[PDB]
Amino acid sequence: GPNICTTSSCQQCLAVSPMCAWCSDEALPSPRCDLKENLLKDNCAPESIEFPVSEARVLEDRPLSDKGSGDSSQVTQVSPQRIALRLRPDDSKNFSIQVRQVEDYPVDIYYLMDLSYSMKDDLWSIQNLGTKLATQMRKLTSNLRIGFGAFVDKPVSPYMYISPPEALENPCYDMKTTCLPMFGYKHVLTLTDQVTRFNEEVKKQSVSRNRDAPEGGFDAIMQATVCDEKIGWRNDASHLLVFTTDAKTHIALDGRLAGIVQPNDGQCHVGSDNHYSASTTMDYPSLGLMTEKLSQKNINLIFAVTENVVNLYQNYSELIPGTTVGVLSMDSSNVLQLIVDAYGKIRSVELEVRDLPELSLSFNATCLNNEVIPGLKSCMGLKIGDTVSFSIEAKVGCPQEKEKSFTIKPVGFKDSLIVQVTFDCDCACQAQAEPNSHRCNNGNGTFECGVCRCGPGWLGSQCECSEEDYRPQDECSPREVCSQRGECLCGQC
Amino acid sequence: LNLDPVQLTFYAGPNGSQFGFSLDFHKDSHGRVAIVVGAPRTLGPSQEETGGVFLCPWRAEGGQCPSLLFDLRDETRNVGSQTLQTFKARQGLGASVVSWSDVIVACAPWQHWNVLEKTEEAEKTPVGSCFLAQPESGRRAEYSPCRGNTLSRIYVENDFSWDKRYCEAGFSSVVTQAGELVLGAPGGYYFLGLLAQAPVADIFSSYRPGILLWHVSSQSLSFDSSNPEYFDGYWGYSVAVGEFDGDLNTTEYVVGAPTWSWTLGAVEILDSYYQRLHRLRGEQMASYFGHSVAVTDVNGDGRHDLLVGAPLYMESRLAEVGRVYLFLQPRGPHALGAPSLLLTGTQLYGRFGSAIAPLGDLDRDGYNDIAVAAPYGGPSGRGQVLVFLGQSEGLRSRPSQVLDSPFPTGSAFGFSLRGAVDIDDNGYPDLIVGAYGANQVAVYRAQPVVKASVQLLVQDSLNPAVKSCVLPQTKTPVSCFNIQMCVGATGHNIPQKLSLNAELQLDRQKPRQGRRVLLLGSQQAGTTLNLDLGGKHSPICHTTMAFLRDEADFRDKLSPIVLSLNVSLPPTMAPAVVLHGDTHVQEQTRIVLDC
Ligand SMILES: *[C@@H]1O[C@H](CO)[C@@H](O[C@@H]2O[C@H](CO)[C@@H](O[C@@H]3O[C@H](CO)[C@@H](O)[C@H](O)[C@@H]3O)[C@H](O)[C@H]2NC(C)=O)[C@H](O)[C@H]1NC(C)=O
Ligand SMILES: *[C@@H]1O[C@H](CO)[C@@H](O)[C@H](O)[C@H]1NC(C)=O
Ligand SMILES: [Ca+2]
Ligand SMILES: [Ca+2]
Ligand SMILES: [Ca+2]
Ligand SMILES: [Ca+2]
Ligand SMILES: [Ca+2]
Ligand SMILES: [Ca+2]
Ligand SMILES: [Mg+2]
Repeated sequence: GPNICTTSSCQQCLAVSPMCAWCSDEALPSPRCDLKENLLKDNCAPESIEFPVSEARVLEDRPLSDKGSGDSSQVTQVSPQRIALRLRPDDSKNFSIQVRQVEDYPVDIYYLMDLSYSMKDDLWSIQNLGTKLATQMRKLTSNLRIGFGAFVDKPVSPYMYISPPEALENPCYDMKTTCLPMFGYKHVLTLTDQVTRFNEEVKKQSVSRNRDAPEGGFDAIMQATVCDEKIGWRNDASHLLVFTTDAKTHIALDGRLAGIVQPNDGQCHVGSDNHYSASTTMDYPSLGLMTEKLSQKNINLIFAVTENVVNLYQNYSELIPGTTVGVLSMDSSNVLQLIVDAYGKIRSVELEVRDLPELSLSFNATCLNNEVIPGLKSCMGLKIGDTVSFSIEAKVGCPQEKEKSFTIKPVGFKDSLIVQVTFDCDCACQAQAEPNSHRCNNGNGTFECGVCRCGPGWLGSQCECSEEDYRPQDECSPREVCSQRGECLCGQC
Repeated sequence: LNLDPVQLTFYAGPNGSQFGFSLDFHKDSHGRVAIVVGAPRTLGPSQEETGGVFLCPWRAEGGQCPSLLFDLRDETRNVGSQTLQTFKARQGLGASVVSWSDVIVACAPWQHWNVLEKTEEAEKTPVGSCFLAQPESGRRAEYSPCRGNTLSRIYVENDFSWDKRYCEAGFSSVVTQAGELVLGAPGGYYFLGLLAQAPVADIFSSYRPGILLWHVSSQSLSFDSSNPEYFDGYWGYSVAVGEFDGDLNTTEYVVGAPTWSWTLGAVEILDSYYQRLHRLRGEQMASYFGHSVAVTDVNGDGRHDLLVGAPLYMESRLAEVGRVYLFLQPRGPHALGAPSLLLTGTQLYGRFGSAIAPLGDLDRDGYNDIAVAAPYGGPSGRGQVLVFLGQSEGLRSRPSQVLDSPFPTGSAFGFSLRGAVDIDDNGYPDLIVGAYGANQVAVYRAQPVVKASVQLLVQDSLNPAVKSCVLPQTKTPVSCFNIQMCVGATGHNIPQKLSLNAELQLDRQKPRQGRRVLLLGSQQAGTTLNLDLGGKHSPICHTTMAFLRDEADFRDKLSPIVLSLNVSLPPTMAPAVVLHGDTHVQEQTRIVLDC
């Protein structure tokens, strides 16, 4: 069997095929670069070749919690958490991970309300919500923080009524009513578990009115996500963000209508005034940036949009993984059940890859907890605290950056795994390489663990000849080792 | 393909930026061309939010361009009860610039306008405007269809219908061949979108200074629509002029609605009567299909072709990278609907398709060319222009050239791109890249293109033992063949300093010392010669002679001879030449004797 690996040095035999090895003996120059079992057959039993490790060794792992005591490390959901990988070039290794929903899990919830006139009445149904929300979420939490914030639209000329001057003070002057000066996004109440403070901070809200249907909700979502300290997201909590609105919303580059062109950056600008400081002087955020910042901070999002704009907003869920839509009632008295179902639907497992360096991975439909049922792939049915098995086949050549440790973190859960993947490509003898092998052409051959690697014309087993200089020296035969045409073909002599 | 990146024209603007939001080539009646750039956020009458337009003469070094004033003043006219007035606050003069026959049309889409009818008022709403001016003549004829006196109560009364308070006319300015000016108004009909058409001659005839109202003959405005899909359609976001119907002598307007049908997006072809002959929607929601629209016949068939930009496309890598949809003009009954080429960028958040500039025959290739821009593409999000040639049978799928932003991050290099105008008047159209908030405008000059037509003259086969040729020194009988090479330079404006270098390879597949044939003169299996074509049209054919050794000499006689001639530009500042066409001919010679 001539095989394929037989058909240059230590490195090449470690890269041509996953199975063939390079006998790294400097006492003996056979197939040489062939299968290791064949090398045993051709008497390479010591196997001086240092093969790549090509296996995963863990560095940090903890068992998955069931219900969650409350400590930072006692609510472990993902196992393993730190492994080391040393795959050979052009080699695929599949490794499995176990994830958990930890059942009981402290929750952060921020309620973003469209403070437009059209749902001012809805604000009233929100005045007494903290007690009901706490009652309906106590059964599924142990430390439930809530906060409140309002968005109307960008307070700029094409959207905000600018004359008469009383419209700036009272946008609803013409209907003989009093309202609040329009604002982009304001931080009303920080995250807390105090229902009394929540219902106290509500009832103090004065709605405003905007010229057009498309609201500025996405620009509020951006600042809610980025201002983690201001909103007060915990380092370890199930994050949510309920977002209630009735009409369309502006997207990126719409600000050209308002004349503002600077696209949404990735900074927090909600200052001490608890308002969107740079709402007017920035474009609306793109859907891609929204997905990026909703996945970087694990802040899941819930769409409580009226029946008018469900199709418009549910189609955003497709472009923003990790979000859900809900048919908010006209009176918006059903948002309690909306948040209940939001926590009961998206917290019931999403595996996503992050900061991947020449690599490729694929999960072979393992799921369940540790079993593998391809039939029950999208079966759902998970109540809470479900283990899930995910076996990803990392496929790789030899990356030049030897040191690498990439991170895998699921959607929402902060528990992440670090793979110090450091591909092994070279040989210890390759680091040695025997630059001055005495037997190789009078002590000048860089005998690379079996190959001389020298000479433009003298590049033989001892750097002495080549396929050239073929003609009818007496060694293998008095021709030109030494035979008919070029080095030596046995029998042809 | 031949756009010079190493040398660029840099034009400065105001420290308040916005210099490069929109720009165009002002074609002088005398034949000259100068670049007109709208800076829609320059200083106002008193440090106010306004616009402003600069006129840069075409140059190489660049500098601070002069400013062309159109109108910056809060007018106020008393028509009986109605004391109507204009407000320059954030008008945006320069957000849309288009030039034609000595006239420049520059728009301020967010200019405000309020009519005080005793106690009631029309509200300080952004009706927008677009000011026209002949800089040589000096005549200024400001055009603003959306300026009106209908008080807000009338709007509120029936259904808020036929509104133009916030139309923002001039969000995209174009002018037909005949001079008819076309303006977009995304906010027309209560933020729905309308269009304005009026002859620049008629605009100048009907304009009167001081008065703030007119009708200007039969100016053509778009039809108000009650269709739900058009709500917040943002029609007239981007406009262009081109011929698309079955009849000539008429100019069509292509308009883009990046938010049509709930942010889905659409593009429409209209005649002067606004009959909506064709409309093609987008494919991805919130992808902004129609942000920038271009018209040119890159296929070379004559009939104009459509390019639609969607900078907010989310590629299924769901990576937010823009995309340009291409539509060649077919000869079907209801054709043109299906896209042909879908160009997509690489850098994330690059916004590939914010500026599609027709270029015409950029490289005298016989077909028109385009330049797409991704304002935030590139290695580090600087922004990159991707030049795509005609190439016939469609468009060049790969970027024939990639122009990198020399500006820091966030400059959005490539927001406004214009071409299709030979600034060098050498059959080689140039490109201009302006960007909102860039504070600088870059200009790329095209360079002459040399196509090469290469042929070989080598004996098809021979007996290795012909033994007719004579070695000079050894005096040995050998077989030989005639080797000749002729390469000619085609194209327009080829420079006369051409120094093409031709390299020949005899038995290319065989390696060194594996070679069989061998030159008499140089004793080498391959050489380079200065087959320069500069200063003449006829090809140069200087032959060679390589001997073939006796049968007993070598053993590679079983291998057929490989004769590959490859011509490359000389390696020795700006090359100013682009080799194209055939540049490597590998005509083969086999060995035939008995078996
Ligand atoms: C949310 O996404 C869905 C899925 O794409 C949208 O529904 C689909 O919308 C497309 C338009 O992009 C419809 O295609 C068009 O249908 C009309 C007939 O109404 C036809 O004349 C056109 O040639 C084109 O084929 C498609 O039928 C429709 N399908 C379904 C099942 O709804 C939906 O509109 C999106 N919601 C929005 C935009 O608010
Ligand atoms: C355009 O060509 C001539 C010149 O204007 C004109 O007489 C003719 O009617 C036009 N052709 C059309 C409109 O098809
Ligand atoms: Ca409501
Ligand atoms: Ca609106
Ligand atoms: Ca026409
Ligand atoms: Ca065509
Ligand atoms: Ca061309
Ligand atoms: Ca030119
Ligand atoms: Mg509302």
